[PDB]
Amino acid sequence: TGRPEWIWLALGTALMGLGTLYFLVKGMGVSDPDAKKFYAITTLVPAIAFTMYLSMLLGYGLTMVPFGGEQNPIYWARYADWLFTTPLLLLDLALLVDADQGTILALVGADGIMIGTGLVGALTKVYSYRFVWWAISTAAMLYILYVLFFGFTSKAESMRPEVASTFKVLRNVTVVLWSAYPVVWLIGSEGAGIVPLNIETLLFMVLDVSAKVGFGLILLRSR
Amino acid sequence: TGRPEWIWLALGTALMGLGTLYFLVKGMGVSDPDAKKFYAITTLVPAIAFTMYLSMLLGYGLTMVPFGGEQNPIYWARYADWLFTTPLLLLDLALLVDADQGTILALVGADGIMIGTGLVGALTKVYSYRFVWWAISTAAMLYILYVLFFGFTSKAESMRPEVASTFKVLRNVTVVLWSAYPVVWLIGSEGAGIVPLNIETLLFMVLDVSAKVGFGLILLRSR
Amino acid sequence: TGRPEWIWLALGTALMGLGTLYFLVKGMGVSDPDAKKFYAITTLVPAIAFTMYLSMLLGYGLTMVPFGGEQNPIYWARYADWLFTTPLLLLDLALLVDADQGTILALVGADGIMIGTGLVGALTKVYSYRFVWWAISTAAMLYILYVLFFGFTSKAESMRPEVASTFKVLRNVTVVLWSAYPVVWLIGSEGAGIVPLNIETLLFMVLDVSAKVGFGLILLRSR
Ligand SMILES: *C\C=C(C)/C=C/C=C(C)/C=C/C1=C(C)CCCC1(C)C
Ligand SMILES: *C\C=C(C)/C=C/C=C(C)/C=C/C1=C(C)CCCC1(C)C
Ligand SMILES: *C\C=C(C)/C=C/C=C(C)/C=C/C1=C(C)CCCC1(C)C
Repeated sequence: TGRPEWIWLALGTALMGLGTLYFLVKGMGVSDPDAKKFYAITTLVPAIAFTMYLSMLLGYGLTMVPFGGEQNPIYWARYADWLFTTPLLLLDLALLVDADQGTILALVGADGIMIGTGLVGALTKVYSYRFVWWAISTAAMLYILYVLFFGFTSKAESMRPEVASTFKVLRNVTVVLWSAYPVVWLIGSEGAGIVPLNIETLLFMVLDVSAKVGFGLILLRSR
Repeated sequence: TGRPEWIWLALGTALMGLGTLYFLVKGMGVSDPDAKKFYAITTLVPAIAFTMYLSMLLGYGLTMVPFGGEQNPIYWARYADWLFTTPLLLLDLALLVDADQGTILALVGADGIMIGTGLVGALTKVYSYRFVWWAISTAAMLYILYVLFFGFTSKAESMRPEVASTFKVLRNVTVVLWSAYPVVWLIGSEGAGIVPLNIETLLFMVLDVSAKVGFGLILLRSR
Repeated sequence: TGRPEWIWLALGTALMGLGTLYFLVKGMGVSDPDAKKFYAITTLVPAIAFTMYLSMLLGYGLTMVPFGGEQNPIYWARYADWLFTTPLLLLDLALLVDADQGTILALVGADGIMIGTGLVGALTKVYSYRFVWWAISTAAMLYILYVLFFGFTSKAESMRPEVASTFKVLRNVTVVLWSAYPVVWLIGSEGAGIVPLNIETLLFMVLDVSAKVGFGLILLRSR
């Protein structure tokens, strides 16, 4: 209880836990091979996120990266959580639109480079290079959202306004969800430094819960 | 030859090596696409295990984790071996019972969290938190064995006592094999500390050889 | 600009970048599910390689491994690049010859052990053990080239001299490409030490560009 952001990591850990159990209880009784997959993926996302947030809460997923003449603490576990949960989420969207394996491998591969370079930008001691990796990381994000924005609209083509409105909203939500992360990274203590550490943890905690748990609800509430 | 457990790591490395060659020689001459898979998986398990045990034998896979006011050495390579070989083993069992991709992804994902959290519990400097990760790690193990225990019995249903007895034994063996690991971790120098380090290495060495090599024999001795 | 090999890492980074864009621009307009895969794999190889070479260029992928009584710098990012790009390349060759999943899993699994043990040999402080891991790493390479040499010739069997000559050349090129790496490692500052560091970076830079970018051209120039 020495860090001023322990409350957020606690709420995050708890929310990730409750979300996991909900998906676990509701996931029992499914024998359809295709429905079981959507329940296995959406349930592992918060399961991984819960364990990652417990490490930060216990201070295990925190390190000191001396950049800018200061010992700015960097929660490396956050990127680990995104590394294992962002591809799983892309799989729920891929199977939804029924994209070919080529489209999937490109999205996953681009996601790894996005998170990969993103972590380097956070572990760099030179302040100028930190944003270099940020530019490449973000560039990989645009590609993911580009294919998603294109792959989603093509699924709701033809003529079905009632059903077409469903895929159009899920598309927009995804674009704004992924886009919020690089913005919080730029203004937080890991980029520019306008937002202090405690408020930074709050922003990412809201985005993770909204994605790992929140988005998992809207996705599995579809037939 | 300064550590009192170098003999066990030596025997382990040797046994993993002999097991690999046996599977490699016996694996030649297989053209059946489905039979080649069972030979590729069962052969990589000891191949990985052999390299992991050579690192501990040479002192490369050993670190000092100061917990409990002592510099207890922790063989991190052990978890690395389990991390890459436990999912492969689950694949031999999955293809055997012919489980759907949903069941497989849930088992693999739960296995990563099991080994993942398990390693954190071994790299924690706070004695109280070490067992917290142990509880979560074990909880992930129960899920794997739950689905296995359920998925295996369903394969030997209908009426075939002669063939049904085969799947019932492999099931029991797997339950007792995976269950032994968390017990050795709890009593060893990484948990409570009732068993010294040298005896701990012996227990895990017997379990690994029995699994990576021993279990690989019984599995490939089936038509 | 303090290291005498910054020029090579710069050229490498630039070449990896140009190669990526070329594959990215030329990869647009492909709707064939099978053709998109070959474009997704061949494009991620240089994309990963570009990011890995930018880390070494910026000094992020470099560490000091005290072996032989000297602080020999070891570019660990090189192995990371090979770790994520060598399996992707094997996939382009697998889908080309249309190998069964068993053959693929064995090649990929053997490739991980090859790069895995290879990195240990480069991070070992004992000069004698460095070559031990080199022997195992190379041994895993021979297996990959053995299956490749066997799997490639079988694709050009029957009677088609015009088309058969195509697969026979790609085979030979691959054998000589993979074989060059362990040779440069043995003579460089990471093994024997006959070749200085700056010349070592040049050799690997030529081999990586030839593989990640160069070989990617010849592979995608086939119908
Ligand atoms: C937790 C769930 C999701 C979908 C998280 C997504 C996060 C990102 C796309 C973050 C990307 C980053 C960028 C673009 C640049 C700085 C490093 C980040 C990882 C924050
Ligand atoms: C080597 C082959 C197998 C099947 C090994 C399995 C090992 C485990 C399931 C170990 C699990 C652990 C638990 C439950 C808690 C402490 C950390 C361990 C990894 C030892
Ligand atoms: C970058 C593209 C390719 C195909 C690179 C391949 C590299 C190897 C097969 C290197 C193998 C090694 C060996 C055999 C021994 C020392 C460690 C190395 C990784 C250099």
